[PDB]
Amino acid sequence: LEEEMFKKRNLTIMDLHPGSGKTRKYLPAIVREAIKRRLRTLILAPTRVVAAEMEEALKGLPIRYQHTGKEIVDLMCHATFTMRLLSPVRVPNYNLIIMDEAHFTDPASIAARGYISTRVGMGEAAAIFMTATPPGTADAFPQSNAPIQDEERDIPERSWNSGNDWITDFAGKTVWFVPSIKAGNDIANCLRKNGKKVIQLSRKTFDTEYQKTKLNDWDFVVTTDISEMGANFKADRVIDPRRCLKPVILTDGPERVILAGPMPVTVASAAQRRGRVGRNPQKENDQYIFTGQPLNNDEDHAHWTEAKMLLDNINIIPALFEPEREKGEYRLKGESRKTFVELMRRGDLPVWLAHKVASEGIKYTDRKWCFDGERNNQILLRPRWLDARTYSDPLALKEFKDFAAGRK
Amino acid sequence: ETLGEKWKKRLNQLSRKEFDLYKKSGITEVDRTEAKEGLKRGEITHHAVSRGSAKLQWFVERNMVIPEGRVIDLGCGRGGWSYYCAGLKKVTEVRGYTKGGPGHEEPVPMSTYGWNIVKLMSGKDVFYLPPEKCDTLLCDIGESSPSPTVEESRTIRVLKMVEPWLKNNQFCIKVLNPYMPTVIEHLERLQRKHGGMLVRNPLSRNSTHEMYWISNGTGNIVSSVNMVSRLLLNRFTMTYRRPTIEKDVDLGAGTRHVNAEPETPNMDVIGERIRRIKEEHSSTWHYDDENPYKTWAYHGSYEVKASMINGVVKLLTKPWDVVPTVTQMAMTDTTPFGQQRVFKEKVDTRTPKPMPGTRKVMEITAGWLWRTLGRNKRPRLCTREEFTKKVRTNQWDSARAAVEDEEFWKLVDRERELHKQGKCGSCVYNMMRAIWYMWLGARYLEFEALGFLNEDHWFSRENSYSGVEGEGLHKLGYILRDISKIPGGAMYADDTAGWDTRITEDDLHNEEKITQQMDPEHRQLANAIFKLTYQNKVVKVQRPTPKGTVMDIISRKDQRGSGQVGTYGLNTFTNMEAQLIRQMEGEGVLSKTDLENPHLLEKKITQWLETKGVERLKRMAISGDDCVVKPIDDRFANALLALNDMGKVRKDIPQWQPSKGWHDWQQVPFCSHHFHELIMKDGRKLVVPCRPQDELIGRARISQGAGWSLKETACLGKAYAQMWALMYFHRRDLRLASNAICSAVPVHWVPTSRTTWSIHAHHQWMTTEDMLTVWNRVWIEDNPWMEDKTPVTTWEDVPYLGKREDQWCGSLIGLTSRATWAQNILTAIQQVRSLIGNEEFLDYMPSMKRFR
RNA sequence: AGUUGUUAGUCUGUGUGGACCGACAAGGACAGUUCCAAAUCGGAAGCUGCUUAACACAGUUCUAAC
Ligand SMILES: *OP(=O)(O)OP(=O)(O)OC[C@H]1O[C@@H](n2cnc3c(=O)[nH]c(N)nc32)[C@H](O)[C@@H]1O
Ligand SMILES: [Zn+2]
Ligand SMILES: [Zn+2]
Repeated sequence: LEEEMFKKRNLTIMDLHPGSGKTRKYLPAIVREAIKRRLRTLILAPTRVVAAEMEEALKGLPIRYQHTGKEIVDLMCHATFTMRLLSPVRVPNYNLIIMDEAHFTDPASIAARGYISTRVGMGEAAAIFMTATPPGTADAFPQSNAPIQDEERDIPERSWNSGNDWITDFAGKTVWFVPSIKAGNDIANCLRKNGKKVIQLSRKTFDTEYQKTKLNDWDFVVTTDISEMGANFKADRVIDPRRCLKPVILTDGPERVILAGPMPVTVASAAQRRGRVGRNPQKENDQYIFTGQPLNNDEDHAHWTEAKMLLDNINIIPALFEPEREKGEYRLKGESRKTFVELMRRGDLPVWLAHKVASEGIKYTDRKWCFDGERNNQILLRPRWLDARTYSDPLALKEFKDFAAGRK
Repeated sequence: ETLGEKWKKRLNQLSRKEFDLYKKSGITEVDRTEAKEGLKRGEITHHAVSRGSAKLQWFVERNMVIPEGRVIDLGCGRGGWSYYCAGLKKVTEVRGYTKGGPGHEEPVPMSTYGWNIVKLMSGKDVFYLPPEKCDTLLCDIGESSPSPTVEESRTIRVLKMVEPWLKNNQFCIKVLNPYMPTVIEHLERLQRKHGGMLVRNPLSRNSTHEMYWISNGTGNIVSSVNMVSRLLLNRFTMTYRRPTIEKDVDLGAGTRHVNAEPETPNMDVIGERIRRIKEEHSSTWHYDDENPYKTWAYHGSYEVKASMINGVVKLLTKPWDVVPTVTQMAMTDTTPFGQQRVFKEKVDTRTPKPMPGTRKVMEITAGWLWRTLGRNKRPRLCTREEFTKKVRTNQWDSARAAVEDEEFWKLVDRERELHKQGKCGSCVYNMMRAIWYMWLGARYLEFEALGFLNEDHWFSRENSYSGVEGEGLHKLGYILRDISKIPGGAMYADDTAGWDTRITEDDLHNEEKITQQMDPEHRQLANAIFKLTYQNKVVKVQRPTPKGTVMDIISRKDQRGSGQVGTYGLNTFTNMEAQLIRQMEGEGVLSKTDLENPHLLEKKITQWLETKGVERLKRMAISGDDCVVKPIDDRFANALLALNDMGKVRKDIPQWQPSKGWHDWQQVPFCSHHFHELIMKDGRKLVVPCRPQDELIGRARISQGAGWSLKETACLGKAYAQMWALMYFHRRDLRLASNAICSAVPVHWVPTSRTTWSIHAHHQWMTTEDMLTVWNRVWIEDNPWMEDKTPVTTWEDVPYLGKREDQWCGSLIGLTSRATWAQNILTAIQQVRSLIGNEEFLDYMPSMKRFR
């Protein structure tokens, strides 16, 4: 390991194509070195699942899994670091910061990257981003343990009365990406109708389905991008239609938040999707069926704006990641900022909405705006602003209704 | 109501300014200024008639549609598409149609590359045509109207007209209104009948929703249309973004002869190298067939993989944000797309074989010149430890590693004895660890055999009477002035378009004539290099296909590879001989008759050489392809016969218009600089280099060589500032900016990462000393044109360009933005220091009499 | 689609034009005492103690109204 990498004023994006021991081999040694160098260190993880994986891979070293107490190096989810930073408690001074999955899309993740970069620029930090796709990546077909046999084809969007045999005729397990649970249900119904054991995954069903996936019984697995992160398959083919959805802002007069329809995925997303296969040099049939060109200008998405809100409201003008800089207003005064943190943490409001509310200085209790919305500002309940996240799924609607009622 | 019609209405409901801006939100647009100028002037070559050329290039490049055989274009218009297509590998015959007439474009006859095979026909409406057998079809017919129904109907008529032409052939058809239902259905029926997809071209402005139906592609029409419409909607305001620019297309010149184009390679000579490459990647060696290589022989391909704005400078040079050139310099891309484009338009040519008289003349001249150049020095082999020194003292780091390694040296020895036998095993270079050892080794061998050209300064001004090797920027001015003192006509400095691509075989032979002076041991190796890796070259390049990037293997015989050691020496040599010949023709010693006859008597020419050669040589400054020549009389501005026949065509001027020569030597451009003369307080004169500052500013706002490392980017900024304080102090803006930067970075952050790659930069500013003393050393102490050696004491006797002169060279003085900047640089520095942290901070502002 | 600007003023260069010349300098810029420059004075000219023109032709001068 290049020991000079541990100098302050040094932030390095390292990488290792999926597996490779990036977590299985390198990370414990890195923490070992930092411990030997006696460095107060932080580790940032994208999601609870990845956190558990790192916990498994961190057997032996003292890590404050946010435990007993009085360690030196801590580990936590990225958004946790974001929120803890937002809360007015002086953030602990870590000398070194390791951050996994740095190509993540959570606004909290973007803001964490920005803050870490700025702290390095302050000259009192050392940063290590261990991800396979930086901002500025365009290599959607990067390295792999085994070469990936690509092919562009006619990936069907709905169920097909007949045809598309190349889909089912495979001798190997197929991992297929779908943009919504409903579409997954449809395609799974069709595949099972052809007598292929299938398995559908989603944001909620992942906990119950993942271990079943860890068994060897299944053959054809449909999923959304939840499987895009840390989901070991040992599959054979991937069908990645390069169609997806995302919560994007939309101005069109009233600036709002809309859950996008089917859409070509970002270059990095498609890269990760393709890399969800071909993680073993033993295998050969690393087939990848793509039917789209990755999106051109993701500059319209909203998580950039929300991350800007988080960074600006954070307690020197706050500045993003250099390569992500290409995408000081949203900062609010004391009481309004506290209200924003509250509405995010207590009311479970997604970041954009909470910032919009806190801009106008409505204290957490008041819910006048929840019905003061215009005629067209209705739902199928008239909030001052529209965000399909607040009413996309029935569970989301129920939670938002609870919040608007004052029950949350 | 489909989304497309929603957007159509919404657009209809806009106003002049709103529509005017909205049509240009976040789109690529090609610079058509220069082309407009050249066409208004009346040029015939190197110019896309319209913006159609780039538009079709965007498709052709991605292979979404591939011209082949006979190509028929309908609605050819001014004919951008036809001309662009003419210069492609498979294309054989191009016929373009249009109704022509009032309110309609007309073909503009030109003579860009491949013009000889283009037949454009006005006065013929495509609608009434007897569909002919087409190998490739192009159609760009569309008449937009505010009424969507009208566009839909026109589209329908178009599709009806163009159905009977698709007989299993590559095609691209414009579709103007794709968001009308009947249109969608007809497209779907045609797709089922033929296949192919529907695509949007980023060049097309926001004001329309056109797409193109193309042969090679699949997908879903409806969803794509919806995506386009959603994009446009999102782009109505979208906090409007300025449009990105790209460089226009070139189309060479001259007639295109297919039968003489492709090359037959000496497979016995390069076979071992090709075979070794194929063996090394024996998995992915897939011989392609979409290889666009006209004049380069092909060998196969194999799988392969794939600017940043320095913050420190950006924060301290705010006023230059609106400056178009400063931004333009930044938005240049080196992706495989760019490299392929450059290769297509620049290197895949073929220069005609010269007249025999020219060949004999050049032979004579080259012999004489080489004999002169060796009047005192004598070649020697180079040595390994010298190569070690050159590497160590300055891929640099890995290079040091490899040189200090051992196995590399054994590899070198083995390949070397192969060379002694007369074959070459890894001498292959790339047009940008084991294979990397091979590459570095080949460089080493070239250094060993041809390093004496540089290590011994064969071309120093003292030795070669014209070269300026080893002078550096601070002396080219003085050299130019001394030229200006010699009697004669005006001064000319003609830049040769793509010099490297313009080296015919005879030039290489002449350059090889130097082997008539080495010692057998050396001669064998030099012959090896010349005849195996210079006259038969093998190159790896990158190409993007609709699967990813792949390396392609090509080979050729001409066109010296620009990465090679000894390139500078040979370039200077060939340039010298060329200019000498041009002077000869100017003085009348050479005529057209002398060029024509296969055997012109050598006595006259040799006499002229041995009598006046050194004298003529002392009238030139030559550095690579850059030349400054002062002939005795202005007939030199007409000696274009020999120059063209040798194939060194000038840049940006018609092939027979006379040269245009300056008289004031402070205007003649040279190595991308001009030079100014200044008077100091004592009256002592200085000669300093000046270039339009915008280039300087942009080049110091680009943080290439560093992904993201503020500690690095700051040091690069400091390095740029010091170079500014050493070679450009006479520009006010530059001096202010430099002082600010130097006071805005820790006073012990030693810079690195060379600020320039020119050979004419000795890099006196990469030290860590105090500028003033080093400035004294550079310009006062060690300047031979400095009679009075009284050192300057403070940055106040240091001169300044005259106000109007500084303005004339791009300075921002006199404008309010600069004024406020000038006032508040103190806050700017404070902010940047804050960003940096707690390291020391000296203040260089009080050096100017504005901050005391 | 491509092709694309149009009219007014301003700003460059020329030409005609007696048509400007000096003195000074508020202020401005610049940071090298380095350049501009309103006012004011005087000179001259013209028609009678007031004016320093006027217009043209081209600028890839810009600014605005279709
Ligand atoms: O790209 P291009 O088609 O050359 O731009 P056009 O000027 O030709 O526009 C064609 C298309 O656009 C609409 N349009 C033109 N000019 C307009 C304007 O000033 N205001 C509005 N609202 N629309 C304008 C027109 O419908 C035409 O079909
Ligand atoms: Zn060799
Ligand atoms: Zn200049």
